[PDB]
Amino acid sequence: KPLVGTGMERAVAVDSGVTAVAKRGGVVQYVDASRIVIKVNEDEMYPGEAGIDIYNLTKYTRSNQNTCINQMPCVSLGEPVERGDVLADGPSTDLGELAL
Amino acid sequence: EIKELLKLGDLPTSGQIRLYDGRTGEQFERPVTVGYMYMLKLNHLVDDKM
Amino acid sequence: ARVTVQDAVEKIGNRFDLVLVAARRARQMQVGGKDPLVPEENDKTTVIALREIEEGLINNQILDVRERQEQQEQEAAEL
Amino acid sequence: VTEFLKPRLVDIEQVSSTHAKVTLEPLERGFGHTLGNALRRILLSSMPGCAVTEVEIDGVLHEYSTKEGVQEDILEILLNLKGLAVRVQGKDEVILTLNKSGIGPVTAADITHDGDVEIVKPQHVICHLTDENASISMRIKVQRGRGYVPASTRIHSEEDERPIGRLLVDACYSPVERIAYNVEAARVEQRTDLDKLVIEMETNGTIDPEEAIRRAATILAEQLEAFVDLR
Amino acid sequence: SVTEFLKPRLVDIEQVSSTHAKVTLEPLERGFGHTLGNALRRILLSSMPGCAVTEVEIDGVLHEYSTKEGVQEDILEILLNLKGLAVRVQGKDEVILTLNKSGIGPVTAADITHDGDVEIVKPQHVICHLTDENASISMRIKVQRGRGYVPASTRIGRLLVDACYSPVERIAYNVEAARVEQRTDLDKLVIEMETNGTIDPEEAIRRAATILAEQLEAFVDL
Amino acid sequence: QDVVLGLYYMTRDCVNAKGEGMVLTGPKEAERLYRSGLASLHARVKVRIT
Amino acid sequence: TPEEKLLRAIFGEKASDVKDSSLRVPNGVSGTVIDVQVFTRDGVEKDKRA
Amino acid sequence: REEAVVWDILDEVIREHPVLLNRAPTLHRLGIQAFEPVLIEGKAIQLHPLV
Repeated sequence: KPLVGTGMERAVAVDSGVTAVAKRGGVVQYVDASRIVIKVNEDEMYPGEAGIDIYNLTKYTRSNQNTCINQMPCVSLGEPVERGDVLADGPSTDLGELAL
Repeated sequence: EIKELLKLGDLPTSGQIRLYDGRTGEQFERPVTVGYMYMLKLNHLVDDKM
Repeated sequence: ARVTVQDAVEKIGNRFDLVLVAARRARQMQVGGKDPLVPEENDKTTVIALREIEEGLINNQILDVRERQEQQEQEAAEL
Repeated sequence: VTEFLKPRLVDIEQVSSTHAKVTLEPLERGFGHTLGNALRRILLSSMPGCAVTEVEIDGVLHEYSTKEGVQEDILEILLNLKGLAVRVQGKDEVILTLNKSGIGPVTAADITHDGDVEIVKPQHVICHLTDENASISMRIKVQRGRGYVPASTRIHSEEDERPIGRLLVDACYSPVERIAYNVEAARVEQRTDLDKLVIEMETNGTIDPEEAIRRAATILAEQLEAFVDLR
Repeated sequence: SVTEFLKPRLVDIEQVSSTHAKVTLEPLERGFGHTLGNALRRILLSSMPGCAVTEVEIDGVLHEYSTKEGVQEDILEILLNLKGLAVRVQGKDEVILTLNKSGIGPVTAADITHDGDVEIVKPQHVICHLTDENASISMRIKVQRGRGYVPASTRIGRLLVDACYSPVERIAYNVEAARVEQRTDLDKLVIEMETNGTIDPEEAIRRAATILAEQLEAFVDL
Repeated sequence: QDVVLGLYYMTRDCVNAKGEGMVLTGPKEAERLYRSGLASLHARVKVRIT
Repeated sequence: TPEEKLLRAIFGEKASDVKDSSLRVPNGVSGTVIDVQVFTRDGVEKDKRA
Repeated sequence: REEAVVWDILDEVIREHPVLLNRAPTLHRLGIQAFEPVLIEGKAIQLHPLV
């Protein structure tokens, strides 16, 4: 992360699709270098639904520039997440902040 | 505000400290601006150019 | 070695003529069987030729009389 | 005038496991900085230490991959093992083994106990297992050396590396993290122009401070023989 | 192994003068050019012992900005000429040379009254010039043993001279690249040294290295 | 750039710089005094120059 | 060529009916193979790797 | 194979052999100058500051 930023870093990192952002809030049920499994809160569940969000992370693929696109989970196991929280960092993001 | 935050971290509010030469051990004769800048590695790598 | 070529330009008064004389002498040393007139201190034939030119041992007139001497000598040395 | 007072190692103030303060006393005028910078430049570049140089994780072929049940990529595990601080007694190469199952952090305290190997920070996290049926098993090759040897220097030096799946780690062997030195005035009986030299020394915990001062002074004295003789 | 270091194999001493040499050590382990060069430069500059003119007392002179009749230079340049006077004292730590001269011509170091314990390195060293055949220059030159350079501003009839105790007149070092057969980042240390003539430059380098290696004797694992 | 700044800083004079007003036997003495820390680079001084 | 024809008459080495057209790592590039994809046409038989 | 002897051969073939260094745009003739090469270990050409 930048020690001196401007505050647009979170906006840039989230509004690009490089991160995995929580669609619904919940609890991290299973985190792993290649996937995050969120048990959605009962408040955000639709009726007739498992209530489980699965985020499959992009691992070591090449960009148009032959750089590496790799997603790493920010969350730990059992950690509560809210909607819109960054769950995995993309290339050049650090905890959801753009880190160039 | 930068100088107030330098003061809070017990640093000179001038931003400039006394540096020593690694090769001779003697002071550079003036205080030097030392700090932290955010550096970026651009995609103009010399492996691709040579 | 050779850093500055200025001392050879004074002898052969041109920089353009110097290149020609020095390349003639350097080719004599490189592909001809000619040995340097100066101690070859791990130099290439271009630098040896320049060091001979800067000592007055080689110029266009010296190269000319040397080739005429060799030519008349070897055209005369057969029956 | 022609005879100098020679320093002696007076005091070692071990502030921490990884931070020490060595005092050299008494020093003549000007020798505090001479010895200080020579010893700093040698302590900072020339000290020997053990570094992880190779890892074989059981199921992995390259570091750009993920193990199932482990929260970190293999590349991040190798970066965590690069900073593993080991002191090996009586060898110049050892192979440690780490087997660990179940949910929790895999730390350096989980490396199996070798007799001639000491882990100085056992709380050093290597990875996290996030699955109860997950398990990790690796063979970590610790090696003694000097300086910084990247793996790029070490790939095609033959090394009989037929196994795909043996991952090379860049080896930073120097145990010394930071050297500072300060030349204070000494309190000797008669004289007032005598100095003392305090060397503040941050290490990774895997070298004794007095041993490192002895070693740096030995390196100086062996480099000075070419000038003492000067033929 | 990890305790064995690259020690120099090519020691090239180029003697530019009787008192000016260029020593070259190659190869050194990377970074040891600056370590060894700066340690030796610093000892040669500040800690080398020797003898030097510390003060002189001239008859008609009471302070440095006075003048003497018959001598060409002022007393400032007489003190400057005595500052560069090289001297070797064998048995004592303090001697007082006496210089009496009258007439016309240079008052060289050969005119200094010969003491047994004292040796003048350069007897053709000009101290002053007498100009009118009636003036006499007579002075008492205090030669004292010390180490390094000790200026007179730190030490304040007699006129203090900056005491150039150490025999080194110039010490410079230069670290360039050296390569050994698939090792390419090594050092090569070139030491350009000039002494004042009391000792030759290679002996002064050996003496500085001996001073440092004797400082280190309490920590070296013999 | 760097060369003219170093040569300018070297050839400038301070008023009360350390070692002001001494008399030097030559440029080698000036270098000895600067390197041993006894005179400042800007000390206005009197040097015997040939 | 007649000279290499004699060369192969002396040492009896047959000439290759195929030329090496392999895919090589570009020079200066040193990496790790992390993925291999084989796309085979319909009617072509997949090798053991595919 | 880059045997150890081809580096000695290379150090003696470049010895007195200049190379021309050119920066575009070559606005005047000092945009091409000849230099004696010193073999370095990087991938970048080391230019003298004064030129």
